[PDB]
Amino acid sequence: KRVLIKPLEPLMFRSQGEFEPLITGSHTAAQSLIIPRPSTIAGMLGYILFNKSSGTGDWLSDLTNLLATIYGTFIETNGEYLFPLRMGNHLALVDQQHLINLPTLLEKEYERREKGIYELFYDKNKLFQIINHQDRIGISIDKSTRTVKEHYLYSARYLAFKKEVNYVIFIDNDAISDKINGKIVNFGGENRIAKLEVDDYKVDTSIEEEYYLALSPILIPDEALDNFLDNISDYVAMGKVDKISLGFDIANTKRKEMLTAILEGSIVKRSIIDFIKNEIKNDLRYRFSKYEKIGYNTLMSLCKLALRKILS
Amino acid sequence: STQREYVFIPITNSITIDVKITIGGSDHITNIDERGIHNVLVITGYAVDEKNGRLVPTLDPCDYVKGILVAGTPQQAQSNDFLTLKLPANKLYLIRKKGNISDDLKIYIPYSSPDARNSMKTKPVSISDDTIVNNIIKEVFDKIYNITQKEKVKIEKVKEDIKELFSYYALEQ
Amino acid sequence: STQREYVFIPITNSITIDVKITIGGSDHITNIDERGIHNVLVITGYAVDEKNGRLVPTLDPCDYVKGILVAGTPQQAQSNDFLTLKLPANKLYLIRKKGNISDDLKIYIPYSSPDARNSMKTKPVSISDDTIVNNIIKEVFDKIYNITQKEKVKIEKVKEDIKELFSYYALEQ
Amino acid sequence: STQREYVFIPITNSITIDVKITIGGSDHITNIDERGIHNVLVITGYAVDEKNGRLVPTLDPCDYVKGILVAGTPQQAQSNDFLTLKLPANKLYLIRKKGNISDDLKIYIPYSSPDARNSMKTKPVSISDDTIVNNIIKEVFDKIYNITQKEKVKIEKVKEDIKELFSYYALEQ
Amino acid sequence: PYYAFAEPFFIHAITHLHVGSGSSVEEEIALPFQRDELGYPTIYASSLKGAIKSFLLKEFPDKRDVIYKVLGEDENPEEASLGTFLDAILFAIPSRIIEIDSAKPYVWVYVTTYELLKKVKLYLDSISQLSNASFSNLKNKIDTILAKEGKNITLDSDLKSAILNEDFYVELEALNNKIPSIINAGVPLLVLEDSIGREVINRSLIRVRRIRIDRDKKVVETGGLWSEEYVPMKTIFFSVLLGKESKESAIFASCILRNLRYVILGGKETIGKGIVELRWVKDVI
Amino acid sequence: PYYAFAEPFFIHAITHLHVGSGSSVEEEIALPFQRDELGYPTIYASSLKGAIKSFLLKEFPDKRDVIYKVLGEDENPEEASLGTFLDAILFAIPSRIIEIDSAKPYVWVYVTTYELLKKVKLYLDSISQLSNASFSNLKNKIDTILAKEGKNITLDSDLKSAILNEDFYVELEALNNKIPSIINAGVPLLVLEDSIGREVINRSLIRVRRIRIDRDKKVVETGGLWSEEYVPMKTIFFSVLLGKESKESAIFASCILRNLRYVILGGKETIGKGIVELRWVKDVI
Repeated sequence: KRVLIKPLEPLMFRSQGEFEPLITGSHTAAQSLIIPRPSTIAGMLGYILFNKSSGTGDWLSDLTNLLATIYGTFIETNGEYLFPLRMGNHLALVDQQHLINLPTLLEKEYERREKGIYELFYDKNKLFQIINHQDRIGISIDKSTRTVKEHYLYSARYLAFKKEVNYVIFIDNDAISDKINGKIVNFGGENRIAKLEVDDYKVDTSIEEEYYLALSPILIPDEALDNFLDNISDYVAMGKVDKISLGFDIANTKRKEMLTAILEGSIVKRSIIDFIKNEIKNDLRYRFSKYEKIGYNTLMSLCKLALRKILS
Repeated sequence: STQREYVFIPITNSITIDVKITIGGSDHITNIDERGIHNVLVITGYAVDEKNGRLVPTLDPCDYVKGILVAGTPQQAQSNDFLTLKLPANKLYLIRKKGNISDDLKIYIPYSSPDARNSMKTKPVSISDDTIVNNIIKEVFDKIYNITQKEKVKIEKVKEDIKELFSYYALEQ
Repeated sequence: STQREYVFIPITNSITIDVKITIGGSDHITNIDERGIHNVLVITGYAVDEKNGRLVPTLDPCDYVKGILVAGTPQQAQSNDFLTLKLPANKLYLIRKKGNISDDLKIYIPYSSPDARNSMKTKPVSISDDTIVNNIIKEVFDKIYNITQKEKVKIEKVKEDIKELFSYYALEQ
Repeated sequence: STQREYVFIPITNSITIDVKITIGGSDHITNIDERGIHNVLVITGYAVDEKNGRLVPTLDPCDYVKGILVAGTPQQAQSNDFLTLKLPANKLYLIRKKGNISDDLKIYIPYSSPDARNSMKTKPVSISDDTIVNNIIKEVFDKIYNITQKEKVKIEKVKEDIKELFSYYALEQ
Repeated sequence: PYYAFAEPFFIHAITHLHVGSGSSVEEEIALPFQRDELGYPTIYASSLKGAIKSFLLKEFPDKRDVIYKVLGEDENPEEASLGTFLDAILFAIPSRIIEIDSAKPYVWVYVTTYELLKKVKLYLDSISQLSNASFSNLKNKIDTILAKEGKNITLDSDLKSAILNEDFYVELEALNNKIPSIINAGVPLLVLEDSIGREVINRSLIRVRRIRIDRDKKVVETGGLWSEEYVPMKTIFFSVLLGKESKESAIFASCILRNLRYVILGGKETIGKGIVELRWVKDVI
Repeated sequence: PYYAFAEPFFIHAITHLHVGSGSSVEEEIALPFQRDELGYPTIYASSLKGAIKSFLLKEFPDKRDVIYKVLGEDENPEEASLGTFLDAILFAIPSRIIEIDSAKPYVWVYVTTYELLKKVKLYLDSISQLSNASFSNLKNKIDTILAKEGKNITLDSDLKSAILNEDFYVELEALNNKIPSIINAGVPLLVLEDSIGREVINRSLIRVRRIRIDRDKKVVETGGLWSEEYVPMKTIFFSVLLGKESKESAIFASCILRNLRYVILGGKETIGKGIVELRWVKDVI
């Protein structure tokens, strides 16, 4: 039901020039997303269950034919459950104790809510107590000159963990949660390893609520983009929306797609669900059901741990 | 049936005489097992009256009161002003859930008057001066959690969660 | 000089009558000094056919077998089918190299027939069911090493290692 | 079913008359398709015996022989010293694979006895002396594979690639 | 699974080591070592794998294809790699000792901390599943030691007290049991607690000021003065080489891995900094 | 053959040599010698290389292209050097002696410890495994010594008791008086145990208070008082010169090294410090 992914070492999920809250000592040609986009966890699971029955497909039909509905993804220290929280180019990790009473902060007085925001992202934000952003420089060496091979100097910012951290995702059909338990895998990045460990931890799976939290990027069809980016206040209360590339398909070695989304950790209003459902009602809807199947459109109740997809 | 009793945890010595049933049955939902306190319930929209601190009703949700859940019925000297109700395992928000609940529970809450004679201008409480922590681990976690100084030698941990996990808004009035 | 005798270590009891020499000289490659069996050799690409399973040679590198290299000429009624040979002592796949080798040695191997009449679908075989091991301590380790049940007080050590140090692949057909 | 007989590719002229069948069936695994050679069967633990060229099974996992795979019955003077075996086409270590294999093949391997009279200090030998490459092409890549010099004009390529692709270990006795 | 076999191994610094990284944090060092996340030295899996590949591509030149397959290709990334090193975790550094109140006198001992032992645990745990050769004895040693977390414990009897690196005094609570030697060095092994183990280790790193001299007048050249940090001799790192079954990983462990034992890691090979010995922990315990 | 040629060589100090890492804070000696990772003195191969190189560049001005190929260009780097130096291990240090009973009475003697010989054995083993050069006889003469550890043995004499550095009474033990001498000198070699060997060696160094006097009034310049630290004459270090296969390296090892006896290591050369004879191991042993 619930899957634990503990990184066995620092690991990197490449990101295109997206994170600039951190006062970097030196530069680096590639940052690392804090929480792996659901494309990465999807593909990581698909890698284990891959056969030659694949055939043709837009990397996702074939992918969706392998697994259940992945729900979302969030941090997990010893006992604690950390959750992503973003206010616009400003990310944070916080526990449930501070999600439960956000709406008031999001609607309270000017200076009271400024205080609340400040102490959220600075004081109670447990990010820097978990994640250290170590930079690695890499080079290659021509066996002839036995010196650096010219033009080959890459710099990557890895994600180093100060304490035992897992990634918590929920799936179904334990018919696969058997062939997946206790398996180390090249969890997304340049040849990094993480361990899978599935347990049994039942959670709620449906709830209606005023405010929700986006544990995974909510994808925008771009037919709504025009008629959505004008009234954000109706849908999102706090977070960040921007173009993201889905990933990189291994089938035919190409960048996957691109579409505006709401990044992992973002306070959306219940006016989201009706919007998305009552905006796309055709082949678009089937495409986005394929999307959400691999953990894309996910909310989480700010009060108790309960998830829900959008189009289902 | 089934009954628990939430005991508020302020910085005040309002913990000595509010309990009579120290164990009663067999089961506590909160457990300090080699990782600190767990399964901690937080209540939003309430308050304190630290002069004989009992839970005061408010309407701000940012006000929180964190404490421990134990089993029983308090003192047989209540049920006239104490908030009594039954909530079956899901209308509670626990911190560090370790076990599960069997969907049946009546809750007893130390409740006081709405106090409509002075504004409840409220401010949190930071758990400092570990002397009070030294006394509060004994006052409740030794008169209910008698297993203290029987299995837990790592008292250095059972106090840090009291420095970091527990707080509440105080009315100071 | 000296001549060594390598025996396979299956889970099957095809081992009781395959050798004649317990010591012959005074030494063996595989030693046991209060730390387990060491200098064990692993034969790659060869498999067993346990019903008179000998070193059946496959062409798969992952296929292998593990065995004990002691000195000996088997029963002086064979070698019409054995891999009698002389290696320069380094081309071996020795595990737990504690002792150093004398640059040359003559070896006898129980070698089986190719038997080209069916698929050789091998299977990884692990030596479990310690009963079949507690006897192999007696069936091969006591019929050879008299120091056994003379010096070894940590029998659990020489018992736990064989389960995990020794493993092989078999046709099982 | 289909039977193949692996033939090694050394630098020496032990290659002319060793097999009775050139085609026999209608296909062979080793293909030469405008990119070089494919599906080269590599066998470890065996050594080359250039004088009467055959593959002596050694006990070193570092001794490998690299030759092409062709279907045929040996010279109708063999099955005495040819390692007749049947493998399911997935236990073969193939190099630069292009296509799939028939999921089972009966294989014939030129074998020599261990010759327990001289230590097997096997030594590596590569394919050099380009005219040796040429005359072997005239002995194998034209005799068993008439495909060359028929549609092939890219002979320099299938020369420079075999200049690296094939090697082995020889007994050097 | 696509990870069939594992291969833990220790990395014994024969000479000093320098696995560098550009001047980053410079606690008055111009060429620091590779930190872990906490501050301990470690060898990135990138450097480790690259150096091991470069070494094998010479001492086994004929098998260039097997090395290519198991450790990735150079210009043909049509196929991924089938082996993968984990970041080499620091396991035990040497340290000079002035042992007060002890029987067998020592001049140097090994030193680790519970943080490093937890990082080693993580590896050994996450590996034992596939590892048909379960290192139950070694992992049992490591999780027995970790029971005493919070005390300056020694994996011997006769220390009871010492002065490590001529600056830090420790009262070594012994081991209330007997534990076999993790390695074949008769030298003891102290497992200090943290924040005191950070000092004894931080002080056991050879920081060196270096210069460049004008070839013609035996005088320093301007701007030619920097500092470097080496990892001392006899230091021990820990790592695992993972792998997915390929029928050439079989030969890569049959011929290659069991054969090689010395490798050149890190930079400054001309200064003789980087000869290191690889000990596979499957033949020893 | 990662290294074509491998040349272990001893470093006999002809004068007091001072290769000194300019100290840190806690300058108990203002200018100390270069300390090993376990406290002993050593010559970091960086300075060893830059001293042997700046020398050869003068002595052989016609082969300034061979040198540059093996010891690396300096005016503009375009590739790596093919020659490496290993850090110089202290092999034996002189110590003044007061022998209680002895046939022929001595005044000084060579003192080594067991950790130093273990390091030398590590060097020899790694070098034998990285190259063709096997040093059978030296490895034998060293590990026959190491067979007797924990005892202050003496190599080629009958002493049984002495007072090294007039401060440390030592009770000796005869190995064989049959084992050939590693050094070639009538002076005995003592292999102390490192408990005592450490402070014996530490006493055998040379602290020297120096000053700077005003030429005007013949009185000490203010602030001009400090303390250096030399290693005495006759002390013997040990390093290896390694080389990767080439043709410039063949000339280097066959012409340059065969005429290399006296070099000037270290600093403070204007005063007597620095001169060094370096003897080649395979040459003498």
